[PDB]
Amino acid sequence: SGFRKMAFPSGKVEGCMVQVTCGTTTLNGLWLDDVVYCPRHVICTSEDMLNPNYEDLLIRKSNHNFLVQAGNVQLRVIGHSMQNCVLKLKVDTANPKTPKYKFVRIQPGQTFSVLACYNGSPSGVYQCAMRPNFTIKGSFLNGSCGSVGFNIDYDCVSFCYMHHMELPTGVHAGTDLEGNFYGPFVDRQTAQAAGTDTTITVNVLAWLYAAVINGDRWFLNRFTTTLNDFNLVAMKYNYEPLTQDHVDILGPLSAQTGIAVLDMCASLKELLQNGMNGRTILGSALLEDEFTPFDVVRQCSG
Amino acid sequence: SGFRKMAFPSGKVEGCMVQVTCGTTTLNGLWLDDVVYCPRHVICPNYEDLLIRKSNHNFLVQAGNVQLRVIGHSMQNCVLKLKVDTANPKTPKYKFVRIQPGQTFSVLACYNGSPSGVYQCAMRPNFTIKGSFLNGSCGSVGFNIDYDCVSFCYMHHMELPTGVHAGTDLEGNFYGPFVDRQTAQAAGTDTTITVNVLAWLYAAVINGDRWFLNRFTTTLNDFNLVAMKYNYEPLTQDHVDILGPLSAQTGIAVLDMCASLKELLQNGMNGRTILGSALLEDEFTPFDVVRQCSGVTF
Ligand SMILES: CC(=O)N1C[C@H]2C[C@@H]1CN2C(=O)C[C@@]1(C(=O)Nc2cncc3ccccc23)CCOc2ccc(Cl)cc21
Ligand SMILES: [Cl-]
Repeated sequence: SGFRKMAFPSGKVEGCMVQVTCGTTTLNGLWLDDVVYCPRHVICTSEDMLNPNYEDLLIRKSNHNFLVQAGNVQLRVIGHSMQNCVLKLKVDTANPKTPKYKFVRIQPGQTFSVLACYNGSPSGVYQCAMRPNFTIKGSFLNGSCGSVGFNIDYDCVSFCYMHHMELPTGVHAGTDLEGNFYGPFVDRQTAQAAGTDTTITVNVLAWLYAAVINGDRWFLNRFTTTLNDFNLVAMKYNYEPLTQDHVDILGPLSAQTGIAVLDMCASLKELLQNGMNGRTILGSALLEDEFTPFDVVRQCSG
Repeated sequence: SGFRKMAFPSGKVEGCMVQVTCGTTTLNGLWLDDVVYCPRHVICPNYEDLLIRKSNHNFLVQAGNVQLRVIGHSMQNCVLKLKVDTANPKTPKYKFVRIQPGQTFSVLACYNGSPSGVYQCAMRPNFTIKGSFLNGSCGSVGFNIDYDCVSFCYMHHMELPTGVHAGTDLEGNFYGPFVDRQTAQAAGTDTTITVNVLAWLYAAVINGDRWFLNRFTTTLNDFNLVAMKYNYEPLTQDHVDILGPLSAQTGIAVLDMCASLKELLQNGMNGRTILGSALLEDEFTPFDVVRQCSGVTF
């Protein structure tokens, strides 16, 4: 028993965190083998940010301009290339603490752990979901750019995100480890705004199933719904349309609890209609959308 | 900006998780130098009588794929101390500390000496923790990383019938009126950690959430009369002093913030949320808020 927002053990990622300094700018880098990955806006000044030509700025940079620091040790940059919005600094030393890793691009609704860093020193770890609007509700301060999001499935670290920018509404924007931003965001100080956010429906349903496994059944009802009828109601509450793929992904949870996916959708329709009514599902007074169907099967079984 | 339930980087603790097997029981152990620490219920109740039957080679310690050979064994309260032939090379700078209820810590959940998750939780006033544990998680540790020193403050032993957990400090002393045996054990009536709620209300102010603030102030005794009614911990003058830095950073006096909390208890959230929550959060200490809203690294 027990349901917590669980992050992956950060150990394998902490051994990768370096400090990347380029002039006055000092952010974080991910050191995997003989390459340090970091946001390309490390080369920008505060004024350049409006309309930077990174290609033009990087060509005026030499290897010894980038000061990489792995703890007290200083790494010697021997090369530099740019892949989309990330800078790839080739270094003289390969990371001995390099784990088994993959660069994965995640879809909105997928969750990951964020290892918050300041000056290449990890300060905290927490669990995040990729919001439908492609932003993350993170906990980031100045100097946290280059902090990575990952998932440790088996003994392999799947790097899925690198922090780049905090939008004016306090939410964050970043890229996959291949430098491709998530969402319609760019690495610029231009007027950018996160789109109208929505609730991750499949994730809420998965959390409602996790509650049933933990003995919470007060929200269940004698009703079922058509998939389309549920989406007409979900749309009104600012919920993501639940697709047939979502239904199939919820299959295992439906079998473990014995409550059909569209049966659990009817419970959710009623929860949206009536609210919690002073009650709490899994210690929460709100409907939680940051636990994927996979996170629930991982935490309630193994 | 941003406020999350943040745990300490588990790295220094992962390098200490071993698998302790004794007969049928397979739980986790904490390997610090040449000693593995684990719940004394792995031999499972006269624990002195049961331990004297077991020999060193009955305990099978496994550090990853490598097997550690046990060369000795002693018992400190509810914690088994297995002397091993090899000292842990990954041993960090550490202390065994005992925490007070209201203090928070990170839990590195393990199954078969393999860390699977890390999370934050608070020592509840009833001395239980609202953790996330399954079968095989006994021996999972709670810690705080201050500077570069890991302060081990908890080792998980069991789960109470209400889903809450009970465990000991690393010296084997249980937190609360709990014992390590299958018997009727119930968690006491829980209370809200008042200082922790106030600290979280300050963190909300820092994050631009100010709707709950009011023109009013109150006294420490008048607030406690109200807090007692709503099952809140009495806010002491020490709590007020500990909230000092937050009060200066936001410009809202501690008893001014107590007056805002007094109205949240009498009137509720009113359909509104503070830091994305519809309930008053009590698992962020005044120091957790100061560290997350200023950025202290390890
Ligand atoms: C300080 C400096 O000269 N620097 C320029 C580069 C290098 C250095 C910092 N830079 C930025 O630009 C970063 C920056 C940004 O969003 N930083 C932050 C990230 N997360 C949390 C924060 C919490 C508070 C304050 C800032 C945070 C500033 C805001 O504007 C943008 C617009 C786009 C993009 Cl891609 C990044 C940014
Ligand atoms: Cl995905």
